[PDB]
Amino acid sequence: GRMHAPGKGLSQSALPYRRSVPTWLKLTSDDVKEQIYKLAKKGLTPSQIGVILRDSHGVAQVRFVTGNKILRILKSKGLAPDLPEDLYHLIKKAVAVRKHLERNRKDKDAKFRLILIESRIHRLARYYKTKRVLPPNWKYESSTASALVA
Amino acid sequence: MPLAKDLLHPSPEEEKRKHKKKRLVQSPNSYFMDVKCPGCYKITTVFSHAQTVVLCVGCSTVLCQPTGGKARLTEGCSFRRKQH
Amino acid sequence: VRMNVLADALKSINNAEKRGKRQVLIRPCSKVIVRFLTVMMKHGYIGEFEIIDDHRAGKIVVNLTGRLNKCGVISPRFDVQLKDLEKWQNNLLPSRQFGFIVLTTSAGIMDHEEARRKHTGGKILGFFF
Amino acid sequence: MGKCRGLRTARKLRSHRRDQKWHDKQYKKAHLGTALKANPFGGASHAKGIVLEKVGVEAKQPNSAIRKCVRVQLIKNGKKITAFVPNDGCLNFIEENDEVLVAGFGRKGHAVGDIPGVRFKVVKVANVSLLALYKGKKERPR
RNA sequence: GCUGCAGUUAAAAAGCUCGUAGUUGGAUCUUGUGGAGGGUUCCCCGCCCCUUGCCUCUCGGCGCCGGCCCGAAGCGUUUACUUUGAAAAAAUUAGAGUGUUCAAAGCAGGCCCGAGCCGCCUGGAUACCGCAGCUAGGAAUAAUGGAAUAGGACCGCGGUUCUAUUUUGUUGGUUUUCGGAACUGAGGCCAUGAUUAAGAGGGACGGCCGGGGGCAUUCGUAUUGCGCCGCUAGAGGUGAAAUUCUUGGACCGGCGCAAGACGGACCAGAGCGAAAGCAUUUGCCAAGAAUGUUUUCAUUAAUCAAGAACGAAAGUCGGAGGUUCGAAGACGAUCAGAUACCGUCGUAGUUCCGACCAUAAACGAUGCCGACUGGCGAUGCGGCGGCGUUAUUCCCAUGACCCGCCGGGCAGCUUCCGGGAAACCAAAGUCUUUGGGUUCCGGGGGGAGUAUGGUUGCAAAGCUGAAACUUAAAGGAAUUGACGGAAGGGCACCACC
Repeated sequence: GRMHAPGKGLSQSALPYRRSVPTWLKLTSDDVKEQIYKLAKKGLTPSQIGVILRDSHGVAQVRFVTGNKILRILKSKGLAPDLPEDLYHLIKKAVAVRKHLERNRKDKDAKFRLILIESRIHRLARYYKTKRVLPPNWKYESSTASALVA
Repeated sequence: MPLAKDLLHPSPEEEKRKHKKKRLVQSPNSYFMDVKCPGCYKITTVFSHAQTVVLCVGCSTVLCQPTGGKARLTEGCSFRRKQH
Repeated sequence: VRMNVLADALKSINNAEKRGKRQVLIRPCSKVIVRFLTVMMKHGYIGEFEIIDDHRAGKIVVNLTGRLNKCGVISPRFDVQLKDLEKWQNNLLPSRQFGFIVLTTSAGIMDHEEARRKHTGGKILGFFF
Repeated sequence: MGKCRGLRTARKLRSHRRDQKWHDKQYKKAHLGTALKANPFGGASHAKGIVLEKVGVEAKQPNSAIRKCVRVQLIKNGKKITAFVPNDGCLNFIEENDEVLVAGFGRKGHAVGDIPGVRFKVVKVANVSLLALYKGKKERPR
């Protein structure tokens, strides 16, 4: 199951077989696009974007009112970020850990957990960088972690 | 198990009370709802597990509340599914 | 993980037949499992079977009888060259008279008895009897 | 079971077996050759020596007897081996400071029967067998 | 022990986790009809769109009546696999033929005629030859391939540049033309190009949960010491004693203060943590599991040489502290002896801060990941459903109790699931009907974790690790006896009172 904990668990989303509209709805493909573009200005990232549509607007999902994903729509403009938010959130966490570690050198538990989250960055990086989604010279270090999260 | 039981055609909710990814076809256990209370006279549509505060444009500015699952509504009826 | 799908499949229908059952549920439905069970149905060891459809990969349900004694998998997949054949079938079958080693060839998936008449070797998958 | 069954795992099989074969007792003696160096034989079936002097060797319990062996130095190594003498009165047909021919018991490394410390026996005194000396179809050539 | 072994207790899973190499890895991209070969549909030509994908042609044949048609020429993105050919010294081996007197062998030999035939007939096969390389057919299986910041299609045109040497009979000066090649713009034509989201993983989001960790802070009683007050003779301790303590007074009772240590009862086959481990208050700092979700990414995974973090107690080095307990040591008893068990005193240590040390019955003596296969009642956490009591503000905020359902977690009970030598175990099950993936490790008992060299450490030692020689038993589970300064009953003047 879990990749750095021993646990096992199910909580996965389950989609219906259907996939019409379904009937009840509005905002033709085009309407949904301009509704999205406004949100990305405000710093709402693709995961947040689909949530804020699904909770309060008439969409089931933005993959059955468009022929594309949420991210590809943003990418066609050129307004997509230069690294995926997934990678960003890993790096975002580990800097605060390193701050706490400098403030407290006797928190061996934090030091331990850092080894996991550190190694999990490098594995993820080796997906993107082989697929030509990152430069083949980019590496993860303390210095590059500081600058890239800011 | 009686060790001979059917699995082709299940009971409407005595063999569809199971976990949603242990059913023959995967179904959600969630639904939408068409609302329109008074605090905000508009036909709003909202998902059952809100996950975030749904805002109002009327006198009120809150409609929901995200808890650990479904979402606690408020003093405004407005209910439907519809169909799904 | 679920490295090999076919290998996890047969053990269910093997276990189920022993206890005394006649309906099962096997997932996640590979095309390879379909053509296997087609050959196994012709000879008469199982009955008609229903493929449920999902977008994920499907699920299959089978109707079976006590005629089956055991179907096993042989993994990893070795080659046969129609002189290696006699050595394989001796070890894996209760008798010369019946039992059916299955394999895949460029002429499709079939029993060993058919492959010998087409002069086709290939990769072995499992067996049954 | 409990081990790899890959299709490209020929290396991981043939290197494992080559290591775990050395834990066998038999194999480890044959191929190191420490057998040859330690033995008073060169691996030869027999060997030849010259008598040093008769001895009496006590038996291991329950049995009690005196077993009348010899002790011998070898021609080609100069090291010493303690060797049993067979049937009754055959001790007399071995005389001190002559040559003899030795041979293993028939257990190929280990001391046999109730006699300890002996791993060798004696077959010919001087081109004449213990049999023909014992039975009386030959006589001492001296 | 690849086919084909074993690791709970018999020899045996690294203390634990991370991690590169290595090995292994989800689903998904075409079916019917006449003729021919075989049944009663089904397995060489074609047909629906495809059918050995195409063209373009031009040179050397086949045609039919200048004109037209179809074989050979480039090939279908690349491999493994499989099938057919080629090419493989003899002897040996398998094996055909042959009456060696039969045989082991050997390669021979057999026929008709008085010689008068001047001769006749016949053999000296065939198979096999790991690989790798060479050749041709198949297209299932397993890898690999393409247009998503567009270029595929057509003589579509422009802009720009280079070049080919043929012909006007030939040879020279010039210029276009034709062919090849290279580069640029704007426009048509494509159904104009994205498989799903694994009861795989990662990531976001929401409300919670826990003696999880770090830092700060707060509190309780006891113990010991000190001061003061009161009464008077013994007090400690043991099986029985004694050392020891005591009229400058102990022990005991009362009151206040100080020091250090420590978190009772509550506290449980309960919870959290990778393991080692983790219980007074309150706050701060970062972290994590489970559950909920019609959110996001789209195979990003599994297990692991190298290498890396953490790792009880004791011990070592440098500082602080030192109540309590206490190796060492000094005494008192018990004992023939008593360097012990027991009593008194007591150093190191025990505590904290900073460096080392890497080991334990670090034990569930039981690798990790995945699938399938009985029943029943509970408990901790989240979510959902419900005839009701119950809290408050009088009334569906969310609290407590009751009933049921769905996840994942610590466990239990039950049996001809099945297994095991048995003890036992829903896993140690799905194993002679043996193959899901992968790491580590074992080979009779001693010698020996010794010898030796390497490496790490200040020290203590840790890791890595033989042989000579010796021996027929060592060891596991279970059963019957005997025995017990084991437990429960009963009995005797050869037992006691």
